[PDB]
Amino acid sequence: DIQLTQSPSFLSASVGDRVTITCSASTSVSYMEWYQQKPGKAPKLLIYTTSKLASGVPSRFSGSGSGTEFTLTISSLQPEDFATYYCHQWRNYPFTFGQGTKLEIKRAVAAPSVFIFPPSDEQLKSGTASVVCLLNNFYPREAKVQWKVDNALQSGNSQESVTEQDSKDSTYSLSSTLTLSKADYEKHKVYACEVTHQGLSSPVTKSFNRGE
Amino acid sequence: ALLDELKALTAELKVYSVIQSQINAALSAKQGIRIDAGGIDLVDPTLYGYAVGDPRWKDSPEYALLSNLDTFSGKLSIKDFLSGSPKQSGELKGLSDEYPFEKDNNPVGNFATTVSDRSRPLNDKVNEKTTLLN
Amino acid sequence: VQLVQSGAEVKKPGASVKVSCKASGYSFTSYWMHWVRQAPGQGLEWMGEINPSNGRTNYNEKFNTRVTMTRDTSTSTVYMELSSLRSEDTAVYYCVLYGNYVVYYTMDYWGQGTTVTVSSASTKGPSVFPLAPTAALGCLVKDYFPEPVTVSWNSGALTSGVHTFPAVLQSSGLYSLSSVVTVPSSSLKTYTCNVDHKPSNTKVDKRVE
Repeated sequence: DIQLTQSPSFLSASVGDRVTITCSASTSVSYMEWYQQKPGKAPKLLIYTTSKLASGVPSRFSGSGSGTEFTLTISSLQPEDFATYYCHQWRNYPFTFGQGTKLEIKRAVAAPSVFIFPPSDEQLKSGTASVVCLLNNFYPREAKVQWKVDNALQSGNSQESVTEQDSKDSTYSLSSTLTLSKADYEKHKVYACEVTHQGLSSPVTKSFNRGE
Repeated sequence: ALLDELKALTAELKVYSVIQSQINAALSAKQGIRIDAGGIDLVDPTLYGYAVGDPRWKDSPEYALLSNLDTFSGKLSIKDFLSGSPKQSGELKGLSDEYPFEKDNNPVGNFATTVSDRSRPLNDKVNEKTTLLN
Repeated sequence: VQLVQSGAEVKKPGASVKVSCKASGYSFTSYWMHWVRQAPGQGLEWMGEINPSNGRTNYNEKFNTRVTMTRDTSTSTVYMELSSLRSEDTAVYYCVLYGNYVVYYTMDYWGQGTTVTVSSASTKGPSVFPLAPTAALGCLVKDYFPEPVTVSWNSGALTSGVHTFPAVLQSSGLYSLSSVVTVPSSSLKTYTCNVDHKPSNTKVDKRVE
């Protein structure tokens, strides 16, 4: 197999920037192909035979390289180019893809606004309690959430996910859910999520007491 | 310089002869010929004198030529070769995916002369480079 | 050129799935057809190829004992069957026309994709719970299978400041998703989340307070 390793894996830039993404093959290959991919859509061919533009692709995109080193260059990024880019070779079985390069928009730091939500009474009726913590509109993307129940760190009972970068303000948002059984929930008083992020001089805690 | 050119040129001509062979066999049986996915695969060691599994195959100039064509994807149709680059004889463009037998002005026959006309200069060079070493 | 794939499927582990890809707009038997898949949050993987003129195939060694590609030339359709399914086979599957075709025509073509979900879970509609305390509010769309679920707010009229998060897969085998909206506190006006989980015919409107 020919492994394709892209660098960087993640890249931030601004509209108007010129960017270059590199694809390095573990052995020489005759040509490279390049795809763009947006959420919930099939990959879109941009460049084929190393340097040719696919029908209708803007002249902003170009490709080059040879041997083990191939490049995709976008000169003057437009808002629509922020996406994931993959290199791909169809010359050697099995055909292989790069791991992908995700391109995000640069932005000023923004601290998350944090909210906590107690389980609804309707859910408690069912034998399970979910406590939710929302980290809203932050930048950059990296953020840490810790759940504390009566000031004890929780393990193995929470899951989180993060939104795609917002189309208008370029921020991210995160939602974390703590799930306990009802009986377990009713054995503790203080429910808290503790947030750490670059935009915050110190961690923010949002909490509530089950009785109130 | 000269000696290496003769090797690559001769390998390219060999692929042309394999193609001519297929066409001739079609003309002999009064059959059309497919040069797309339904025709032969030119990436086949046995077409060039190699046993299947012979590791020498991947080091051959035949393989070097075929495997570096823009139209190569682990496999190569006759059309992929004729229209592919890079090769010394350039690219034949606008070919049909198949050529049917007809009694009048046979397409297979016209295809045959199209291919032989394209390989003729290549053959001349090979003869002439061979001719200045004996 | 169009490549039209069959609709989303759900399968238990050990079972098999058969996805179809109906081709038009080009000489069907003249080019190899490929299959490529993509698991959630992951990259792309080539599965194998089939020559529609003769039924010949070449598979990625990773799938070689589990995958079967066939075609019907009369209907210009290719099938991909994947057997002994495991949860790692949960992915979007694409039929693709590329390779040498792109040299000739300067573009490739992909089908719209088919989502296949493999799980010991069974189809189930979510419970929709309110998320209640600039303020934030939302809906917890919990314990459904399979994906997807759609959430709107106020029948689609409220889009600004809405965030609908990617679902997470719980240890139960069921998915859970939150959708929130932030508003000025003084608004606390009417807020309703509309949830639709097509696979289970669960369509729900939850007023959040």
